[PDB]
Amino acid sequence: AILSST
Amino acid sequence: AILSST
Amino acid sequence: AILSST
Amino acid sequence: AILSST
Repeated sequence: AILSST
Repeated sequence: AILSST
Repeated sequence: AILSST
Repeated sequence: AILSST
């Protein structure tokens, strides 16, 4: 899985 | 912004 | 699944 | 904006 918080 | 890929 | 919150 | 693909 990929999680990106920006 | 949040991006989730599962 | 793909979830994009912007 | 929210985009969900499942």
